[PDB]
Formats: sequence, structure tokens, C-alpha cells
Amino acid sequence: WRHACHALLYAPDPGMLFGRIPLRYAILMQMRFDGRLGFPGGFVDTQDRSLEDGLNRELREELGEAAAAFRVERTDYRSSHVGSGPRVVAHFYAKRLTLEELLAVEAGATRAKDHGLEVLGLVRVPLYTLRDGVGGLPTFLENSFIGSAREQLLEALQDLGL
Amino acid sequence: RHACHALLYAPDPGMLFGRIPLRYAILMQMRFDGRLGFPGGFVDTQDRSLEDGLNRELREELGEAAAAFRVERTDYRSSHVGSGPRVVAHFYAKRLTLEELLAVEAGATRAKDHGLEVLGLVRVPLYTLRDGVGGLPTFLENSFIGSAREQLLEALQDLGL
Ligand SMILES: Cc1cc2nc3c(=O)[nH]c(=O)nc-3n(C[C@H](O)[C@H](O)[C@H](O)COP(=O)(O)OP(=O)(O)OC[C@H]3O[C@@H](n4cnc5c(N)ncnc54)[C@H](O)[C@@H]3O)c2cc1C
Ligand SMILES: Nc1ncnc2c1ncn2[C@@H]1O[C@H](COP(=O)(O)O)[C@@H](O)[C@H]1O
Ligand SMILES: [Mn+2]
Ligand SMILES: [Mn+2]
Ligand SMILES: [Mn+2]
Ligand SMILES: [Mn+2]
Repeated sequence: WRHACHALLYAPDPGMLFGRIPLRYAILMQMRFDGRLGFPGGFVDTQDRSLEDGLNRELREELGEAAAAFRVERTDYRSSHVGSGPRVVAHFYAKRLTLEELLAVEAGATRAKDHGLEVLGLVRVPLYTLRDGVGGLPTFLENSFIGSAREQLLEALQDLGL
Repeated sequence: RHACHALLYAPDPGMLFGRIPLRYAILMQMRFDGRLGFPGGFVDTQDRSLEDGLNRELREELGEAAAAFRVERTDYRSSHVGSGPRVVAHFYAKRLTLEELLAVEAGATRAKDHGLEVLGLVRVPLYTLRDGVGGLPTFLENSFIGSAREQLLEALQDLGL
């Protein structure tokens, strides 16, 4: 029928926000064209050869030529949530990159086919909670998310410690 | 103590999905605190003008692309005080070319604050989808810092919608 694939792209960061709050990882979510946060990717169309073939296709389109300097494999797979109402099964993948690899995506993402149409920009995910106990991750989640993207995210943070 | 933030925007001829007109590209950013806000920060002692600490904080946050244009008093829009923090927040709107803006977006990843104070830049969606909730109505649901949303919502009426 209609399968959709989206990727979390994550690179470990030794950097320290304010020089004391440790970042731990760079994680890329995108601001979509509906004003909801989510992940790179989307529909697997009819003449795609595999789930994963179709994903790397959408990463290129949404992220740019730099997304092509790696490939999400079957092995990067995490989950599949069935969207019942809009009859669509939605597959998730998490790809470990170098911070050099992940920065090359962000720097190239403004030349992406879909930059400034489907993809309004890329945002890193703040993992820290700030002293006030609310600024950071807790607030980041208060934002608006398309379909299961908040679950996907929280499962990814969970799965790998956090 | 005073703060300054800029709205940067460009005539965008583009059509989303080849029909929906984008009108203007408008830069906001995803902040270190997980809120949407505008590039800028606290002005201090040596900054001769409000515009000096502003343009200075745009250099830090948007990279050496904002060293092409300069915001001045002519761009001023509002001063909203935040009672609790005691601070007076000042707002501007700077008109650029789509090419000037693309060049900020593209450059902002080599800025001092990329992956620290600044988590990413987003274009605001000025349109509304057929469900009448997709786009701006949905966008404004997001978290924003202090008077960030009011500033946006006031500039849009004053030119952009
Ligand atoms: C001319 C034209 C007009 C269009 N008008 C509209 C419109 O008005 N409204 C509209 O919604 N779409 C519209 N689209 C289609 C749009 O480009 C999307 O492909 C479509 O809305 C469904 O995909 P998506 O935006 O949800 O994200 P896609 O990346 O295309 O993903 C497809 C599916 O995955 C889901 N999804 C998206 N991001 C995530 C994520 N991070 N995690 C999990 N699941 C995710 C979506 O809910 C959808 O079910 C239009 C397309 C064209 C060509
Ligand atoms: N976009 C914004 N609009 C208005 N006030 C803001 C905005 N971003 C931050 N602030 C506030 O202005 C001060 C300076 O913020 P900052 O730029 O993060 O140093 C803080 O007291 C914030 O509460
Ligand atoms: Mn798509
Ligand atoms: Mn997509
Ligand atoms: Mn789940
Ligand atoms: Mn600032």
C-alpha cells in the first residue's frame, strides 16, 4: 500500500553549552511545511526498490547532496507505527554519524531540493534540562509534532540511555 | 537592562506545492531552551547604540553573513518590557533580498552559537492549508521565548499578511 520512512540522524558531541552543560549528541529534527517538527524522509513511492532505497531518496531531497555521504541500511531500523486513519504504516530508523558528517548535512541543507518548501529548516534536539528544570528537552517536547515523531524521538532517547 | 532581536525577511516568489504562494521568507530560530525566538540578545555598556548590541548579537548568532546588511533605528518596531526579569526587549524588522537571506541560512551553521545558543533556523509558514490548521495556525502552537510570538504576530499584520 503506502509505507513511509523517516530517519533520526545522530552524532555524539563533546561540546558543552555555556561551557558546563554537556550536549552529549547532535540530533536533527526538521520544521516541516505544516509548522510541526519531525524527521527527514517521507513516502516510499511506487518505483522505489526497497524501504531503505526510498528513505535515502527522501533524505537527499529534504537534506541535500551531503545526505548522500552515508546511507541508512536495514540495520538502522527502530520501529513501525501503523497510522490507521490515514491508512499508512510509518517506519523509523536511527543512523549514527560523526559530528563532521552531521555538520556537513546542516551546512548543505539550504541547497536541498525541498529547502524553503516542505523543509523550513533543521533543528538540533536539546537533551539537557536547564537549572530552572523546564528550559531544554522538557520545553522542546511542548512544541507541535507530526504523527508519531514525538514517540519515535522519546523511544530513541530511551533505547540509547537518556 | 536592554535586549534586542531582529525579524529578517525577503520577498519570496516561490509557491509551496506549485500553487500556495510563500510571499516572504521569514527567519526565526530554535533556541537552546527549546523555544522559538528571533536572533538577537542583551545590549551592554560599550555598545554605543541599541542597534550596535543587536547587529553584534546577529554576528554571533547568524554568522559572518549578517556582516553584509545592518539593522538601524529606521527598522525599529516595538519595546515590550518583561516585568519579572525587569529587562526591556526591543524589536526590529530588516528587509533583505531572498539571496541575502539564503546566504544567512547557509552561513548560520559556521556562526559562534550554532549547536549552542542556536539549535537551528526556521522559516515561518505565512500560509494556511485546506484543513485550515496546517501552517501558521499550527506553527503558533509551538513554544516561544518571552514576547516572541506577539512580536511575530504584530510584524505580520504591519506587513506580510
Ligand atoms: C500539490 C500538493 C499539495 C499538497 N497539499 C498538502 C496539504 O494541504 N496538506 C498536507 O498535509 N499535505 C499536502 N501535500 C503532501 C505533502 O507534501 C506530504 O507528502 C503529505 O502531507 C503527507 O506527508 P507529510 O507531510 O506528513 O510528511 P512526509 O515526509 O511526506 O511523510 C509521509 C507520511 O509520514 C508521516 N510523517 C511525516 N513526518 C513524520 C515523522 N517525523 N515521523 C513519523 N511520521 C511522519 C506523515 O503523517 C505522512 O503520513 C501536498 C502535496 C502536493 C504535491
Ligand atoms: N525573540 C525574542 N523576543 C523577545 N524577547 C526575547 C526573545 N528571545 C529572547 N528574549 C528575551 O530577551 C532576553 C535576552 O535573550 P537572549 O537573546 O537569549 O540573551 C531574555 O531576558 C529573554 O527572555
Ligand atoms: Mn515526501
Ligand atoms: Mn517529508
Ligand atoms: Mn512506539
Ligand atoms: Mn540571543
